[PDB]
Amino acid sequence: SHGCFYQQVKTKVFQLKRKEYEMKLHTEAQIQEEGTVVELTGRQSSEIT
Amino acid sequence: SNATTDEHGLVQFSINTTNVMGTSLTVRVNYKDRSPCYGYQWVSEEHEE
Amino acid sequence: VHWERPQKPKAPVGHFYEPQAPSAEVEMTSYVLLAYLTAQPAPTSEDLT
Amino acid sequence: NVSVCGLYTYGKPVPGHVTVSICRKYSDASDCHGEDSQAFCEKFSGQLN
Amino acid sequence: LKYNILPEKEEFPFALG
Amino acid sequence: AFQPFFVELTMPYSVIRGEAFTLKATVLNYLPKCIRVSVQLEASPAFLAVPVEKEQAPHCICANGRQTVSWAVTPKSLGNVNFTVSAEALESQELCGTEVPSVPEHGRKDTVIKPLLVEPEGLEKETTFNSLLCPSGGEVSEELSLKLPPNVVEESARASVSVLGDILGSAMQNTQNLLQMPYGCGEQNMVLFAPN
Ligand SMILES: *[C@@H]1O[C@H](CO)[C@@H](O[C@@H]2O[C@H](CO)[C@@H](O)[C@H](O)[C@H]2NC(C)=O)[C@H](O)[C@H]1NC(C)=O
Ligand SMILES: *[C@@H]1O[C@H](CO)[C@@H](O)[C@H](O)[C@H]1NC(C)=O
Ligand SMILES: *[C@@H]1O[C@H](CO)[C@@H](O)[C@H](O)[C@H]1NC(C)=O
Ligand SMILES: *[C@@H]1O[C@H](CO)[C@@H](O)[C@H](O)[C@H]1NC(C)=O
Repeated sequence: SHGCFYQQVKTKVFQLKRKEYEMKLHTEAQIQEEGTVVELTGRQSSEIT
Repeated sequence: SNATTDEHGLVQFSINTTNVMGTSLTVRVNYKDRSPCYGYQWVSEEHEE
Repeated sequence: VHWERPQKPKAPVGHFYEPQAPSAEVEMTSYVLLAYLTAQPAPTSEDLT
Repeated sequence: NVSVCGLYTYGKPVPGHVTVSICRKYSDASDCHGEDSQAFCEKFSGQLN
Repeated sequence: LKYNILPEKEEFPFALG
Repeated sequence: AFQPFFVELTMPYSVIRGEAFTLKATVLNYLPKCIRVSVQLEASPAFLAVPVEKEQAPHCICANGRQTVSWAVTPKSLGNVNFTVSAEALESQELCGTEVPSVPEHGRKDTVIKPLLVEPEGLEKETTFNSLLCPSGGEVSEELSLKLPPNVVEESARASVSVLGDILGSAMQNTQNLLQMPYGCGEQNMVLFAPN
């Protein structure tokens, strides 16, 4: 209700290595009292150089 | 020559210049190669030079 | 027993493929195997041991 | 499709616990000196009746 | 040859308890 | 062969004279009768056995039923040392199952004499020597005396000599293998010339 969501994830599943590719990050809010959501398209170019 | 990082990584080298024409420069913190297992054809890591 | 070269080259070296450094580890002993060996009259115990 | 029937003295069925590691191999890691070649190995367990 | 050793080296210094 | 009811052990090929170890004696049943056992083993001077689950006597094991116990054991002698473990069925103690007739052969009890290895206690370690004495027309002699009894235990001191000429262990392969055509540049040419 006050503040916002938190989640400090683990990243082993990705295998941030040669041939698995750039990280796209799309978040979806099942808000209350509407059934409405939208999503924000952010941080998609996180080059693990 | 050798130097280190300050609080901001900032370094200020300087050079005595009584030399021949076409100079060409570089510095590194690692040696001139992708030190851990660079020859495999499947190596995914580096350091900028 | 044997000898090496000095067990590592002190400078940054190696990485793979013995580049400009074929490790030259035996011929050093081969000539030693001459060294203890060859003389004018004939050899002894210690040399041959 | 999997199973196990681990024989015993006289080929009897013998009780206990069991686990098994199906193992695909040689995945995207460089496999060399910091990288395990072991690819997706599902480990599946049984109780040996 | 072979043989067995280390029956010793259990001493009592202070060692801060 | 078979046995519908016996006892099996579980213990390594070898142990060390120093540290202690459990010996686990497992007892198995397959014939339909379900009977308690008095499984045990005589304690003999070449070791020290101590069980953990004696006072609680076994209950029973039925067809395709098996039990197991332990002996926190440690050896005393050195070498192969028999482990004679004895077990037998029982009668008129019908507390676990329905009945306990328990009338097997004269060999109703599986008493199993089994010799397992031990090494002497502690971190072992080696010691080495050598020689050469090649009189090509005369004589030579020599001596080698050998003592390290500081802070050891007895007679693990042991050794073994060698007598030979050592020249042929690699003679075959490298020789016959290594004859090749000349090709290549002057460098390669010498490289393949000179070995010959
Ligand atoms: C302890 O184990 C040894 C074997 O390590 C037994 O020695 C055998 O004895 C039988 C007769 O009792 C001989 O037929 C065998 O030849 C012996 N061993 C071998 C392989 O030759 C010994 O009997 C066991 N018990 C005692 C008390 O020593
Ligand atoms: C670089 O030079 C300094 C002295 O100017 C020396 O103390 C230091 O050891 C050198 N760096 C390295 C990597 O040794
Ligand atoms: C840098 O070194 C050169 C070496 O000849 C010297 O001539 C020059 O004076 C130096 N730079 C200075 C201290 O201004
Ligand atoms: C595999 O096992 C299933 C039972 O889980 C069986 O129905 C089938 O016939 C077996 N063979 C297959 C599916 O290849």
